[PDB]
Amino acid sequence: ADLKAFSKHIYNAYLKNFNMTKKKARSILTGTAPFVIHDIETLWQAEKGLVWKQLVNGLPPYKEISVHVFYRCQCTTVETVRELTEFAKSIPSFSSLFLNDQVTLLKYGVHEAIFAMLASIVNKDGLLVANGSGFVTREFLRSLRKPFSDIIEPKFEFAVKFNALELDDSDLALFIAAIILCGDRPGLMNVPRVEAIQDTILRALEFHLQANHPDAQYLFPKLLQKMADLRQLVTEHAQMMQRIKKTETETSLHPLLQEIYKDMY
Ligand SMILES: CC(C)N(Cc1ccccc1OCCCCCC(=O)O)C(=O)c1ccc(-c2ccccc2)cc1
Ligand SMILES: CCCCCCCO[C@@H]1O[C@H](CO)[C@@H](O)[C@H](O)[C@H]1O
Ligand SMILES: [K+]
Repeated sequence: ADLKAFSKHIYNAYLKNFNMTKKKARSILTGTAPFVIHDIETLWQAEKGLVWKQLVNGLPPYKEISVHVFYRCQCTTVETVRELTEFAKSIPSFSSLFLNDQVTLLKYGVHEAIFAMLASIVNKDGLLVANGSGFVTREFLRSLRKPFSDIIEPKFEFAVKFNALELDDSDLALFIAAIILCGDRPGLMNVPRVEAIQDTILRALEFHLQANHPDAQYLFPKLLQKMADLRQLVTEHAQMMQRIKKTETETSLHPLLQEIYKDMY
């Protein structure tokens, strides 16, 4: 396996399938400036004035700001699952797995990948929304009522720390691939094949980081630990979502996410 060619293929698949990259996000977040959403009035103005991928008339009828924000979060989550599915399938070895193992890997991997990619659009003060045309403040998200504020803040804590590693998109492409191709997922049929693919991706990641981050201390083992950390982040996330299902019975949960969280514990 030619690791340079492998890494380049997975980088190109990443650029092909994720419109918002860390490079683009950073060029916005550091200077057409985003519209800042920090309260009800600015959220309303942003719904009227910004271009959103999911049109608002498709979301459930507005009841309160915290639930509307949750629905916008769900929208973006589902859209990123679509992109991650196409990204994964752009990897030949992955598409060679039977479709049931592909689904198992995505089921248990997409939220780990999502929360790693989130750092790309985050800084300590907020995150980009609406394809970079809006910026929602972290203090506004903290202001939402429980339990919605509580499901947001841990992701910021993880993301700010993750951004201290200063990965670029070419690194992230391999890191995300390694998260999806994980031999540890429950119910996987061809564990040895998945473990073998994962191992090739990890070898490509170390090779790539050597070339791309020649001065970095311990970056490869630091990223292996981040993979473990993301497992814990998603465990806690799923536990919170299952609680929302029990205590917020009026709040809609997208059926795809329902399927994803079925049988998690
Ligand atoms: C996909 C990433 C992760 N998110 C969501 C997100 C970011 C950080 C922390 C938590 C988040 O979502 C937690 C709940 C997810 C439930 C879906 C589920 O997993 O079941 C986003 O990119 C995002 C999208 C839209 C907004 C938004 C907020 C106010 C007004 C307009 C838009 C904010 C964020
Ligand atoms: C779009 C990629 C992400 C797919 C995530 C959803 C996977 O859900 C699972 O789908 C299977 C049917 O395939 C069922 O057998 C399982 O009960 C269910 O848990
Ligand atoms: K940051």
